Amino acid sequence: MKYILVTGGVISGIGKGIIASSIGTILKSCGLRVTAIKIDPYINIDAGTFSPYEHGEVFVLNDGGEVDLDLGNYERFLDINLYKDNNITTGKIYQHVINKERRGDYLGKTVQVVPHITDAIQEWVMNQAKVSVDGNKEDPQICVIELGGTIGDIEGMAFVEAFRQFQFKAKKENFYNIHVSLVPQPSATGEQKTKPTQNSVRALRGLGLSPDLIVCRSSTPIEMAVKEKISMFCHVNPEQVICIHDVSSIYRVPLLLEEQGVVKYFQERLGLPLLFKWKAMADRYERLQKICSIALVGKYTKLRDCYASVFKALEHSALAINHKLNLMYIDSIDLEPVTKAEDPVKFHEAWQKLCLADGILVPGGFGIRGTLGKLQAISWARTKKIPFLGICLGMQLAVIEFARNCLNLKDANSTEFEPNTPVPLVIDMPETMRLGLRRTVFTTENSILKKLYGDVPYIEERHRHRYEVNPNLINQFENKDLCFVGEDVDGKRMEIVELTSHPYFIGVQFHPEFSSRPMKPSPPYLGLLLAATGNLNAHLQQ
Amino acid sequence: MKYILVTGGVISGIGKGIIASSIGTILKSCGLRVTAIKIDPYINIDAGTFSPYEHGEVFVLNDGGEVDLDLGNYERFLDINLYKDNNITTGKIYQHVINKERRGDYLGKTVQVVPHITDAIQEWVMNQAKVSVDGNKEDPQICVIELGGTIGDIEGMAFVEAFRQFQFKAKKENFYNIHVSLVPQPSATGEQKTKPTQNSVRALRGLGLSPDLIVCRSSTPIEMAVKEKISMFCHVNPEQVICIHDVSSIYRVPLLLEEQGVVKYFQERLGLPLLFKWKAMADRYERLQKICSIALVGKYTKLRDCYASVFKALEHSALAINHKLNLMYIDSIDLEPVTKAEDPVKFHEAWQKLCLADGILVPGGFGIRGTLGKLQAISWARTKKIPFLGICLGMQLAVIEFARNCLNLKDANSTEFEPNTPVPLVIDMPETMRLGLRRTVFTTENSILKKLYGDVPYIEERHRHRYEVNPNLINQFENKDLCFVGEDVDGKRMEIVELTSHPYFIGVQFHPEFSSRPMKPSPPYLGLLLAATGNLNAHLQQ
Amino acid sequence: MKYILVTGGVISGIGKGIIASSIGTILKSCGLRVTAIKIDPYINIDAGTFSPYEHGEVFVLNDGGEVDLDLGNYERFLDINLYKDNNITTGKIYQHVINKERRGDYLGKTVQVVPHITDAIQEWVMNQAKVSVDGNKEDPQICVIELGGTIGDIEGMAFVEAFRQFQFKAKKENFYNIHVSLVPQPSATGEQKTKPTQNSVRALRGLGLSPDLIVCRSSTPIEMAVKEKISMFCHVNPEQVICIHDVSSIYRVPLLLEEQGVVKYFQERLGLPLLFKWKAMADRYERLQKICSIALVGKYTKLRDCYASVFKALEHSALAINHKLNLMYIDSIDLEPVTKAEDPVKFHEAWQKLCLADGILVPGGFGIRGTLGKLQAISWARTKKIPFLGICLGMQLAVIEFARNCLNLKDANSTEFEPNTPVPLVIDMPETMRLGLRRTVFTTENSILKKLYGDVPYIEERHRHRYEVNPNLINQFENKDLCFVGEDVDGKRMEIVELTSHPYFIGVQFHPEFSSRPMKPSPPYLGLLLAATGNLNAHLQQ
Ligand SMILES: CCOc1cncc(-c2ccc(C(=O)NC3(c4csc(NS(=O)(=O)C5CC5)n4)CC3)nc2)n1
Ligand SMILES: CCOc1cncc(-c2ccc(C(=O)NC3(c4csc(NS(=O)(=O)C5CC5)n4)CC3)nc2)n1
Ligand SMILES: CCOc1cncc(-c2ccc(C(=O)NC3(c4csc(NS(=O)(=O)C5CC5)n4)CC3)nc2)n1
Ligand SMILES: O=c1ccn([C@@H]2O[C@H](COP(=O)(O)OP(=O)(O)OP(=O)(O)O)[C@@H](O)[C@H]2O)c(=O)[nH]1
Ligand SMILES: O=c1ccn([C@@H]2O[C@H](COP(=O)(O)OP(=O)(O)OP(=O)(O)O)[C@@H](O)[C@H]2O)c(=O)[nH]1
Ligand SMILES: O=c1ccn([C@@H]2O[C@H](COP(=O)(O)OP(=O)(O)OP(=O)(O)O)[C@@H](O)[C@H]2O)c(=O)[nH]1
Ligand SMILES: NC(=O)CC[C@H](N)C(=O)O
Ligand SMILES: NC(=O)CC[C@H](N)C(=O)O
Ligand SMILES: NC(=O)CC[C@H](N)C(=O)O
Ligand SMILES: [Mg+2]
Ligand SMILES: [Mg+2]
Ligand SMILES: [Mg+2]
Repeated sequence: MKYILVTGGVISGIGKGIIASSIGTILKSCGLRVTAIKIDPYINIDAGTFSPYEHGEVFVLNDGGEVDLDLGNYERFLDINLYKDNNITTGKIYQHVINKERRGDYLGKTVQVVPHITDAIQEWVMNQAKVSVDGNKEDPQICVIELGGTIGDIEGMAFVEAFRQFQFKAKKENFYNIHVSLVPQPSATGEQKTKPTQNSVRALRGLGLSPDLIVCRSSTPIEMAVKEKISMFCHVNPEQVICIHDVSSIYRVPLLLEEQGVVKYFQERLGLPLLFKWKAMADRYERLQKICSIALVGKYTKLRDCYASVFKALEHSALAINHKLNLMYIDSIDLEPVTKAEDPVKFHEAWQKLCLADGILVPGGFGIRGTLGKLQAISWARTKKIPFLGICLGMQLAVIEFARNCLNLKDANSTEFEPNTPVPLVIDMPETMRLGLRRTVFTTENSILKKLYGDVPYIEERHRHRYEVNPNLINQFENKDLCFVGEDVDGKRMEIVELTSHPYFIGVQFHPEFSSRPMKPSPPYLGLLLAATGNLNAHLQQ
Repeated sequence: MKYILVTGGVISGIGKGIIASSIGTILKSCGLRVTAIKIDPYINIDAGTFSPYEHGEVFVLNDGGEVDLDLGNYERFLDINLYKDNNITTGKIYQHVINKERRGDYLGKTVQVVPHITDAIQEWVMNQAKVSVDGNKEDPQICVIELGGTIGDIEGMAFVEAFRQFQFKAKKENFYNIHVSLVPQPSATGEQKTKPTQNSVRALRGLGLSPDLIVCRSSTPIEMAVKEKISMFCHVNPEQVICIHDVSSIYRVPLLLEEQGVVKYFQERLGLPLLFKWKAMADRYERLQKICSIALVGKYTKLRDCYASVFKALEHSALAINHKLNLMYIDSIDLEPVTKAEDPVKFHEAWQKLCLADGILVPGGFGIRGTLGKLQAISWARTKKIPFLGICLGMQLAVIEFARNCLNLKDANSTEFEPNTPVPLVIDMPETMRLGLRRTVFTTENSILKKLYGDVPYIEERHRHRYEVNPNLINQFENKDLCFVGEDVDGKRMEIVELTSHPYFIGVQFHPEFSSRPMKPSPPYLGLLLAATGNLNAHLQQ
Repeated sequence: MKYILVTGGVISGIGKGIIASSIGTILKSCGLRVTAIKIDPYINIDAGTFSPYEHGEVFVLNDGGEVDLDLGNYERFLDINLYKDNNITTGKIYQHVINKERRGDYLGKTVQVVPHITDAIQEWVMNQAKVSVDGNKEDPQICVIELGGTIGDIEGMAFVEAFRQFQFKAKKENFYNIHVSLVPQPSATGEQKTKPTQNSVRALRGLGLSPDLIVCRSSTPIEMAVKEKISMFCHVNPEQVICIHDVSSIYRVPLLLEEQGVVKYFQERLGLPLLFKWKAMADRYERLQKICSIALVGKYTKLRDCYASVFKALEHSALAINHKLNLMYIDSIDLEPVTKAEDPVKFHEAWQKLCLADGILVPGGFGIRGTLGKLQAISWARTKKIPFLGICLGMQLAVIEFARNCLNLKDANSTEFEPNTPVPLVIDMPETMRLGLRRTVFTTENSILKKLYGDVPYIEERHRHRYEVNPNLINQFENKDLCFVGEDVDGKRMEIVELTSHPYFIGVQFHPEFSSRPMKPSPPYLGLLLAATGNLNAHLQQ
């Protein structure tokens, strides 16, 4: 087996997960079966513990693993599906070792970081790297291990020590360390500052890992004198220092790695006998003259990364219909009349963006904060016939709203926002949380999503929800415009709903965005982009 | 006595010397006598060893100390004149300790970093901090010590260890540590990254210095959540975290420190019973509608810091005449006909900037590289009557050119560029280098500079030159337009020259820029700005 | 070329220089030309700056290099003669780099530890390792580099960083790191503590050097469980962990390294196609039934290392005559009547040891402290006919005393102790210090030392003295018992003196001990041991 460790210097946020994902897509293009492991050095067992504002979107796996958005980047760049244990954390490792200790598996010896935690990491990495994430029932050739955090993070040091040891088991033909670092430039008239990279590589070398590649992230291109200054002081050959400057689309980041000779490096070092899909997407993306203006009416909108998979699913869809996405990230609280009193300019800016909406997206979330502003946008979409996609909470809200405004059940709500709702239309219905892959069966042949999904009898999509439509109160909707077109395989759960009288007003109980890929846009997001540009009728006739 | 140590985190280039200088100007405005010490952890004994491209302009002191540009920042923000030993270096400290060892001053004991190097640093700091740089024959109250480099620089660690000890001699009412750090933001839609500051303060605390203040440098203002994230993880109170964002003029950086409560901090902690000069310069600077376009025809143009004092002297002058400076930094190599062949677009851009020149500045330098381009600009200035200031080399070239073009001595040059010049007009004339403060006597009452300097019989200016006008060959100029208006007190050295037939064409052998202050622009730079805007005649009548 | 770096862990004093010297003698026995370099990370330029109490005896080289006693260990274990620059120090390296900087040799670039100091170290090591110390005019095969101090010493870190780099120039077939560490055991009923060795190797690995061998120094043998505990936690194979316990003679330390497979390691790794001299000395040493009791009347007796070469020269001599040395180190201050008042028990113990003296040794030193006690012992030796060897100061005192007691010149002394001595018999006579190898010519054919030295016309011996016999005042001795048998080649300096009436009472102005080797005892020390056992007359007839 082969291992590429991707370590972070100075700051984590410089697209190290895009480097790791692009490294994987280069190896994929070279014909290798590639798997990926994320290490998050936090003590948290899973990302299901987090607010979206902490690390971005909580990405959901088929097995119901709630993981970091970098696992989503692996699944978007590589045609893989990951499992829970492809996310390593310090919490998972320490609990495993504690559980072993409490069983006496360590034979009455003093359990300590080296060896036992560092053994557990190597054990985990070896065993999980053999797992078929590629869908093909064959062990992969190469594992791209992203070591999250920075090489200054004290929690990460056990993993760096584990990899120092691992580098001597999996030899230098097997184990590669790529170090991703920031080269800041405070002003364009001063030197590009290599000192953070020098200091960061000195730290990494102090932990006993040698950079095979140093990836210098910068805004502008790195000057050749600055490249040589990195080479000398990091003690690495000029071929091993690569410049990843900012580029016009994500699709060029694999190409820039290719241009910088990373493909050559790995082809030489691994002995591998190109990225035309990436070049095709890239060159097409710059030439898109048309725009589709989508309103994302989100509550987590304060950091755009909170809806990363959602945005990427829209951009897959936008690219597939040859339009640029104008994603009007609206903070949903701004649409509420509370903000008309408190900040009237933000209110009228938000409502102006909602007027400019060719389509409206209401993504999922938990709680009532900003959730009346979601209802304001769904009401606007419903009445003014604007193309609508409601995800999870956005389905629940649409069902509640149709009950209020079209069935006159003004007392309808969720047993989330008001536990003692008079007609509890949305209710808590655990399985625990309905979490990971579930089969939704189509129960209406004339549904829009069925046809977008290829006229299939069922779909299997990723869920992350506790609340459901109350199955008695479906009787209110029975012969009215809002039709529950999709149900669970157990029947007693309504998983897709459509307005029969509207060109595109979809509620889905699942999260389609997690299943979206660059050349396979998730059909509910595709339908939104299609409807917003009038192409839906043409597409469905085609 | 009081001591403020200013330490650098992440990267040095974030204006830490402007923080140190602004800290001093705050204390100056509070009525304190302030001195300054620069520590440069390099093994170089002086900045006279450097190319300008290495650290910026080699600033020259009255005693002939060739020092870092930060000593120039101290002299510009504080009305002080510094001495050689206000620049500490590792070279100076280690040589001192070696010299002591070789005399047996360490009594046959094993000389080592702690104590002996760290004692030498504390010895030096205590003794030099008592020196009257303020011109007043009274020991200053406070010493601002800028620790150059970064807190990751291994050479700096002896000084941090020395200051750890010093903090226990000079107690916490005396000794303050300000830590200047970078908070980068890779994109405006991602978090402002405090992790470099966290890691940097953890390193500083590991070296046994506690931040009294953490100065967060950033482009944009720091968000309050980011400020609290710094406060928690750096283990410092919110009042001690200050945001220094980018601002519209240098004159606002003291004011922003004042606004962030740094003046309050030091007034409270030092027990001091405001920055109106700074506010006056700042608010006036933004309101300047007029522009003066100056061509800086400088061989070291590749980094603007190579002419920092020169640019600052022009900006002092520009502000004093209520004009904005359009400083057209021209690489003189681009004006040479070599570049007409090799890069014709750069040539015609450079010559277009030279056409747009309201005044022409030829700053000093060493070597023949770019000298023909300086001569091209001096020729242009001489013939087309464009206001000219030649500094040192620019005087030597003007004298050589007038000999070539006006006296027909086409064989004239320096014994620098051609040692065996047929008529050696500019010759090596050591005292070594004519270095630091020397008295130039005016020997022509009708000279422009005499009147700009206040109609004085002599001036004392800072020199840095080995070459002189050959005193025999002055006979060629004797009765012609180019008059040697200023000479040394020894007579045998020509130190200022003027074209009598030109509105402003000045050669000075000294560097006037080192003596320039914000409310006292150096008169040769003032005369250039005045001549370039026609105001010179009005000023000299006034 | 090949390089063995010998690095110190926990504490320096565990015989790391004996490991380095024994490593060299193993390679010597394998037929290699071996040179040695000592690095002392102190800022001191030479050991001539030190008191003997600081680091032990200041060993003197042929060129007049005053160096550490470890250079003496190299010269005793290897048949080499070293030069000044085989002692590297931080002082020497930093001064060299400063001198280069001041000449502009670093081309105006910022001089700093990495690269420039670490380059200077590698430069020095490469160039000095090519030097023929072996007397044969051929470059040696292997350089044993002892890195002095500990791997915790901050001054040493530049050398460890230099060797990290050097390990990548001189590859792993060329460059070996041996780490010498202490494994303490607080009581025999508790575990042998490997944690200092674990922590020390973790530090060394953090500096980027991997132990090829870990030498565990201990009192008792290392237990196999403790050896495995070192192996696991230091991350090294059991063959690379060696136990060097305490052994009955120095001659067994090469043999114990051989037994532990260090000879096998280097024979395998270097590809070399045994230590019988060492075994012969060792096995003979344990079987010596006879004892020779020598009084060493030395002012520096407080640390025995202050007379290391002297003690080793006596032990070479003792072994050569098949006697054990009872070296009665007497602090000469105890023989003085001052101590009869202040500490009468020490006085009578010292005088009892002087009564038990089969021979008396008065080693060299500087200053009047303990000189009266040396004179007391010389008086005792002179009158009671006890075999005497006076080295340098011991010659000067013997000449002064014979003048006082036998010529009645009671006013005689040195212009060291009393500058204004009435008859200045011992005077300052610089060449500075008469330092290193000088030719002493024999000028009396019937002298004892001439015959001990093989009946040679002259000898060349190592000197370290400023004072001489005043050549006029030789007229007092002219026809009396004290004959100046040896003079310098310049004649005007008396370098050996003998009492013609005494069986062995020798003053030598040089230090014979520095020239002494295990199978070539220095003849003045041999003559002392021979005279003290009556064998001198037999030897001189033989
Ligand atoms: C080392 C990184 O350095 C640099 C340097 N320069 C630029 C970027 C860069 C980073 C992120 C983005 C981005 O997020 N763009 C979007 C998108 C569409 S599809 C997708 N990702 S994806 O589906 O996982 C799979 C197909 C790729 N992202 C539109 C939203 N665009 C540019 N990154
Ligand atoms: C912690 C620093 O943070 C920030 C934040 N925002 C902005 C700046 C900033 C830094 C440098 C400059 C600058 O160099 N400006 C010029 C000038 C004129 S006078 C002088 N300096 S001076 O004479 O020493 C004495 C009077 C002050 N400089 C025009 C050339 N302008 C802005 N610095
Ligand atoms: C890694 C070291 O571990 C251990 C373990 N166990 C024991 C010792 C040990 C260390 C020093 C001594 C010592 O100094 N002994 C003496 C002597 C005679 S000759 C000479 N040295 S020598 O001439 O340089 C060359 C011929 C060798 N020394 C009598 C004075 N004896 C034993 N060292
Ligand atoms: O204020 C000062 C004083 C001294 N120095 C010293 O100058 C040398 C270079 O320090 P720099 O920070 O310029 O580092 P560099 O050129 O190696 O890396 P980048 O600029 O690309 O980030 C180091 O030895 C440092 O301590 C400064 O950087 N700044
Ligand atoms: O890729 C990953 C995985 C895990 N983590 C982990 O998340 C935690 C926060 O890591 P951050 O880099 O977000 O740090 P911070 O929020 O304290 O500081 P700034 O963003 O302002 O720079 C740390 O425990 C780290 O190891 C990541 O940062 N990124
Ligand atoms: O007082 C205590 C508590 C705990 N421990 C813990 O026990 C473990 C072993 O700590 P030891 O000091 O016994 O180390 P070791 O056995 O690896 O090495 P030596 O004894 O040969 O020197 C470590 O994890 C330490 O923190 C103690 O050593 N002592
Ligand atoms: N994923 C979501 O949008 C969650 C919706 C809702 N709070 C539930 O748990 O059903
Ligand atoms: N300061 C300068 O411009 C130097 C000018 C010239 N090279 C000299 O040495 O005189
Ligand atoms: N080496 C010695 O014993 C020194 C003796 C005496 N102090 C001198 O300087 O000559
Ligand atoms: Mg730099
Ligand atoms: Mg963060
Ligand atoms: Mg133990």
